[PDB]
Amino acid sequence: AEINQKSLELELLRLEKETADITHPLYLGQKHQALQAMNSHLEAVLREKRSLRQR
Amino acid sequence: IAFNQIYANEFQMSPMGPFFQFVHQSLSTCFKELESIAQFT
Repeated sequence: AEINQKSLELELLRLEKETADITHPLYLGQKHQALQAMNSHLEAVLREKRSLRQR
Repeated sequence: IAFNQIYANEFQMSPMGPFFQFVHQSLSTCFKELESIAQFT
């Protein structure tokens, strides 16, 4: 019985590790940040379109 | 999408008012440029 419990635990942990890059909050959070930085930059570029065109 | 659109489309009374503006801006730039050259030396 004890072996069976630990075996299940192991199986569960293995499944979680294999799918962490797309599922875990930590990794997903990093991707969000990178995307927000670029958004802001593009907003700025669009706001100064006239000046940039003139240049 | 908005950027690509702007890139494709845009990036890829006496008549005396405009003369004053031009002369003013051009003269100012000229001042600053010469001062910078002097400072470098």
